[PDB]
Amino acid sequence: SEAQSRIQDADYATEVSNMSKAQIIQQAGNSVLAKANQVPQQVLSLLQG
Amino acid sequence: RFTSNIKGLTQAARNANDGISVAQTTEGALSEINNNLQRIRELTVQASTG
Repeated sequence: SEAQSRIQDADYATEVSNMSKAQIIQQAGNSVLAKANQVPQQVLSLLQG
Repeated sequence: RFTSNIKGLTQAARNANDGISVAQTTEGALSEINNNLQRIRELTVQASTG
């Protein structure tokens, strides 16, 4: 049982860190995606109409 | 190169843990065999009296 547990039973300490990293990447990616989508209308600003 | 290295060391650590587990199983088996042999020696010491 000890031996099998050493293969299964994911280490939660690393799992929580990976989960927090994934959440941070998701939030940053969404924010930068919105900011990138806020770029194009400079062409409308150029066109002055 | 660093990614390859870190992955290799992680897999090596898991392999070492597996080896520790197999050694533990063997040690338990040998320990109880030792208990049986000690009991046999007990019996032998008992049986020497005339």
